[PDB]
Amino acid sequence: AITEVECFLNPEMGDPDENLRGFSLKLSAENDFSSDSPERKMLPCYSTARIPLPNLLMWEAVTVQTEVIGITSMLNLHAGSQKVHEHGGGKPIQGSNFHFFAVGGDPLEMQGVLMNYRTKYPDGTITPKNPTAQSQVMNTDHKAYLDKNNAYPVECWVPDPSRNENTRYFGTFTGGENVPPVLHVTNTATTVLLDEQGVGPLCKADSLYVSAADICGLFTNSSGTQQWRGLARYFKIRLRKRS
Amino acid sequence: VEVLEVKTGVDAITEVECFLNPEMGDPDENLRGFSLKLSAENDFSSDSPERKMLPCYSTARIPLPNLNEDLTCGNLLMWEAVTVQTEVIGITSMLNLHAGSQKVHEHGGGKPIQGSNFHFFAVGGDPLEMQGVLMNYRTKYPDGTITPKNPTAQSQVMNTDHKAYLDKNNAYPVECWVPDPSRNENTRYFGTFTGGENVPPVLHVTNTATTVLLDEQGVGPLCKADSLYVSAADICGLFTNSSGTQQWRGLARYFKIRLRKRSVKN
Amino acid sequence: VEVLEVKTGITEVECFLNPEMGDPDENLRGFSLKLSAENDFSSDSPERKMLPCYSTARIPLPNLNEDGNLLMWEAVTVQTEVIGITSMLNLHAGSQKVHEHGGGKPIQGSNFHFFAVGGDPLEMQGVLMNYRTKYPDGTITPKNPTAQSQVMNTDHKAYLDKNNAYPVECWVPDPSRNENTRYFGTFTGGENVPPVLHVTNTATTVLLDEQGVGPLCKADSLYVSAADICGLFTNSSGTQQWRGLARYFKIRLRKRSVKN
Amino acid sequence: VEVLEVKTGVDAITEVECFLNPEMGDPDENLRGFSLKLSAENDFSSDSPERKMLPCYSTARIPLPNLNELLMWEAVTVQTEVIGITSMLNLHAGSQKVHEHGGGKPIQGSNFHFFAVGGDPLEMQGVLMNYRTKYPDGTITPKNPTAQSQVMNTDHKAYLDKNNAYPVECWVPDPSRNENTRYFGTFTGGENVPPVLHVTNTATTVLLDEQGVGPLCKADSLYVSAADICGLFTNSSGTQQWRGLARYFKIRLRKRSVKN
Amino acid sequence: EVLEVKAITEVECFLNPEMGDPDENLRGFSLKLSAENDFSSDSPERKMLPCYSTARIPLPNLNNLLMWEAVTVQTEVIGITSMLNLHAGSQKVHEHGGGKPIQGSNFHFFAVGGDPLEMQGVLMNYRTKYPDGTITPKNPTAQSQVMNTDHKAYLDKNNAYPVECWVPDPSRNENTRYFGTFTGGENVPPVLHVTNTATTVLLDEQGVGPLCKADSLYVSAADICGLFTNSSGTQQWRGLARYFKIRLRKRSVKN
Ligand SMILES: CC(=O)N[C@H]1[C@H]([C@H](O)[C@H](O)CO)O[C@@](OC[C@H]2O[C@@H](O[C@H]3[C@H](O)[C@@H](O)[C@H](O)O[C@@H]3CO)[C@H](O)[C@@H](O)[C@H]2O)(C(=O)O)C[C@@H]1O
Ligand SMILES: CC(=O)N[C@H]1[C@H]([C@H](O)[C@H](O)CO)O[C@@](O)(C(=O)O)C[C@@H]1O
Ligand SMILES: CC(=O)N[C@H]1[C@H]([C@H](O)[C@H](O)CO)O[C@@](O)(C(=O)O)C[C@@H]1O
Repeated sequence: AITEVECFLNPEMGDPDENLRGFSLKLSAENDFSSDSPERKMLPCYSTARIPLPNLLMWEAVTVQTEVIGITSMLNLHAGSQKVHEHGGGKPIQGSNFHFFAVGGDPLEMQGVLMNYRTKYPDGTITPKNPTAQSQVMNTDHKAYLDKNNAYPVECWVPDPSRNENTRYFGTFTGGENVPPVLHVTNTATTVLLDEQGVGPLCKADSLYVSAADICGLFTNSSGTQQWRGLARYFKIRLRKRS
Repeated sequence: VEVLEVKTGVDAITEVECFLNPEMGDPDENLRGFSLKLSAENDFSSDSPERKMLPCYSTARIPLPNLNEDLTCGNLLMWEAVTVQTEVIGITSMLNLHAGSQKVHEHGGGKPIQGSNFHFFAVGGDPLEMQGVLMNYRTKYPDGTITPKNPTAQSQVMNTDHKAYLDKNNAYPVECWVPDPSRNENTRYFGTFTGGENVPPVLHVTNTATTVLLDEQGVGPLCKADSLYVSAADICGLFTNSSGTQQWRGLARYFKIRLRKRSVKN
Repeated sequence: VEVLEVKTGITEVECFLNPEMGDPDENLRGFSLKLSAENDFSSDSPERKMLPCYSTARIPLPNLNEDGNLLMWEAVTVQTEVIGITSMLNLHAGSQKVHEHGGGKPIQGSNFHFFAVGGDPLEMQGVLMNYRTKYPDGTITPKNPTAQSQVMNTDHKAYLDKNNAYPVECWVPDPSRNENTRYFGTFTGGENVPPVLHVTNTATTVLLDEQGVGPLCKADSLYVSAADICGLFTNSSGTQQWRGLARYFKIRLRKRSVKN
Repeated sequence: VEVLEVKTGVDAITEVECFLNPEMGDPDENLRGFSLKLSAENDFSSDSPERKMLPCYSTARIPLPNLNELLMWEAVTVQTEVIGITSMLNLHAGSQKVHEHGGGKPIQGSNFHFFAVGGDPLEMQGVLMNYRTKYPDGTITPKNPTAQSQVMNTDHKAYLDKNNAYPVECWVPDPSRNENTRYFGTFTGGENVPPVLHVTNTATTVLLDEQGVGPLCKADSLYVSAADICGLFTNSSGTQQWRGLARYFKIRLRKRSVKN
Repeated sequence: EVLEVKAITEVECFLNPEMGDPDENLRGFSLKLSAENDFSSDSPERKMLPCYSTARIPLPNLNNLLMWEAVTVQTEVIGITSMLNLHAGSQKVHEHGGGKPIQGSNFHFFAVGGDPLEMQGVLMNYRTKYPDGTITPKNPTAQSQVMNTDHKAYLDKNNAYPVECWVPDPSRNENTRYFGTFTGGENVPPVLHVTNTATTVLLDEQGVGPLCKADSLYVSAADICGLFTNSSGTQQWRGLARYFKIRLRKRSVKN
């Protein structure tokens, strides 16, 4: 018939200690391209989960409702953030952000692209193998499945528009020092996942795949150090049985 | 609050109007609509915000006329919310640049209200259901607030323990709580957060705009126990005092909700 | 009144409504007095010429009757735009240079663009930044304000019944009234907000409600109201003045039958 | 004046194309498409802008295939875009470095993008920042302006009947006239406003009014008007000049029967 | 003379950006920008000038003739998340802060047609002396700073036509569809969307797509994302590759 699955997917911003869940390690700056060795806890990664479905005929994903969870937490301007001026409140989270989700019946297919092909990525990350200068533009060698939570750095990977026949994905990147976060919540908004032929993602092995990245911006500490802040994403997916 | 019978009968329409005041903190009797001045740079390990500094969600339960003559029959009637017209009241008050605000430069006018803002409303037949999320799980929240109980590091992302009903006016801090998209089957909610030091407030008014509250099946919120719930948060931005201190500024929200009678089984 | 059918077998009225920014001298029409800053809430006594006010005009219409069914003028559509937006491309006159050897500073900052069309004067609700503000002679402002006047105080009800008298900072259109008026406004606040203004003669606003009924000129009068604060002009001295522009209205009306 | 049916058949449809060059002031033989460097901080009582500092409206009359005297050419659609937007990616020539060792400063700041298509010259209304501005020989500006010229003065009516003569800062399209023209403009003011310009050959603006009637070409003439001030160019010295670009028009016309 | 639709093929392509590539390690970047060259002595180096990207995709030789007709395109910019690397090379925003994001003037442009993209030349400075290896407006005058109808070119060579010299020509391109947005300014934030759910229809008002004249499909792009600011304060253009997926069908025509 029809079934609904829901999930809250936690962000994977780096979590530099047991208290700073949802933040990255402070950002380094001005590393030469030839000596760029980022620490694991400084690198936000894609979130993903496989949701098992009742077995029989295949589950077909028809609609998704999704939103970013805890957007009002950024109205805490009393904790940790640099004052905007003498006697002023804390600096809001602002700057470069990326909001991305995907729903599919297979893992999200990703293409690798690097700012700096010579970056030395740390143990525990999965990044483009044997990168060249061409890895800074399009290098068709860099193909991956988003098949591990907290492993694929957001800065290394994008959804692959040449694949993903069985996934729908949506993402917006906004770059800049002072970019304001703009986030909407409503339980009245639905994305239809049906393609031009009226067919949604088909859950291959009774598995539904949800993927996210919600880098909200940079938190500026009193010291001037900066950390990424991320938030969880909710998914509610309606499925129907197809032959 | 005005509950008006626009039409009687089977095709009965009722319109409920109300002005929900903001709950920005009100640090003294003269600064209604404003918070206490903001502190800054508290370590996560010693973050003890004062009550009057924390904007809270506004909410009211509006009782409706009882529809069920005899409680012992196959079909009962319930009020169904079909549309809402809503706007923020007093947006032009921010054109007062002569009172209290820091000059933008030598010989200049006062600094406009600007910076992080949040505009939110909900209409439902049950209390708004909220999920807790914290900037800093170690924040020590003051007496008179209701905040996530026994928070952990997971409370900075998603901790499913932090479930609450917006069941008290001027108590749930906006920074601790969001509407819960996993619940609220019987509420419609809408909110926009815009963060940043210099974000301009952008506010529209018109008596020509209506939000339809009907779901995919053409059913609006159904008023359980003859109760309509309105909720709001309208943090317009930060007011900068001549000293350089900053206070949140909030404004009241108007609601006009059109309801009709729906028959349901017992 | 009970509304019947549209009479078949249309007229258009137009008006240019001047802004009321304060007009501090005979040469500065369209500007306010220089803005004061940092007045304590307890001693805030703004000068009349510093306070932009709502603009309004009544357009008289011919009565349609002689004697069960009467005729009334019904407003169906309005075309409206702000007049003189290109005047802000004058960066040579009076404005502070943006830097050494540069052109003048554009008008920018907080702006408010508002219009209403109705068959009754616009109904307004009072809200104050500072309830203790002492408003000057010649203004009409909320009577006996309290701290609650900084949020919603239902005592503060007015008719926009005088041109150049109701300060924009004290009054908003009242969404709890205005049964017989349509209003539209946008406030954009901030030091450096860029003005964004569109002109086109191809845009029409429909004034018909859900039942297909426009404002009814019950007393053979049509009411137009405006506020168009474009932003702040920064003088070479560093002083700032509000700048306002006129608004054009073209309203299409038809005859509507109503029950006596 | 009375509009009847669209006439079809062979040669009942025509398309005209044209490029309108911008008229930014052209301060010397090499600086076509730029203004003279901007002055700043002139007192309102002593504001004497040089001709070459004042961008003006562009306009042209396009003759159409002669029809006799009744059929008229009716403008149905226009495709239009600004030409040469990528020229602003030259940050090596003339522009002030953004900081030590940086590239040149992009063109940015106040901009105005405007076009009109009609069967009569564009009708304009005059509005001035400063009524006391002394406009130079070779410009056509509001005649005998008063303080009221800073808001709405109904005396200031003109036809856009001369290319490179009507300063953009003095004139706007008149919404009270232009029955037989369709115009569209956006003003964006501010020091740091980014230019945002779109190109595509797939986008069409429909010129038909509510009754399905386009501009009707009196005397087999089509009128195109433009102003495309893209922003300010900042020289290494800090001096600023307006930069303008040409506008392309492709207009589709059909034959319409009317009566006299 | 276009007759009935007669079946379907799909071509896909990744078009690399041509930002200047100042050395073998800085593929996708330009040479550092010069500033404040007088209009009378403006001699930009080749590797400082982003150029239009283009490729001709040969299609099966179908020959009343049949021609391949382009019906839809799906396109997006590839690698937008690479700009979240604020640890490599970029100037700190302040003491102890992270690197400065890529920002400033950007241009995002694509075209699909059955002929080479037709371009019109327009120059900031007609006196610019363009370097060997570029194709720029021939015999420019002051009118070349506004509209000079002499400056007509085909985008017929990859990495040769500087973006700053050329725009798509709206007076031609009968057999091409093009789309571009320019956003100018020092601190403009890049805003880029990805989704595999967006399709652009290439059919004109008569329901006819670009017709592949000599069994050739033409894709063109420019995706200048903004300026990268080095620790030193020097700036370089950053560009990204563009993906195309084009659906074609067979169309009967007279001849
Ligand atoms: C892009 C550009 O040309 N920039 C120059 C700029 C402009 O020419 C003017 O501002 C336009 O009004 O002029 C700057 O120098 C100002 C002097 O210009 C002299 O003209 C020169 C011009 O500068 C040279 O580029 C050109 O080769 O020769 C012209 C004639 O000798 C005027 O004669 C003089 O009165 C000044 O106004 C400036 O900084 O504004 C120089 C810019 O490089
Ligand atoms: C009346 C008003 O609007 N602002 C006043 C504030 C607020 O009352 C408090 O900040 C509330 O916490 O207090 C001051 O001491 C300050 O912070 O500079 C003086 C200032 O005039
Ligand atoms: C990303 C990168 O490695 N950039 C380097 C650049 C570029 O190689 C050139 O600017 C190309 O023209 O050169 C520098 O000397 C500089 O400009 O400060 C050092 C800098 O680290």
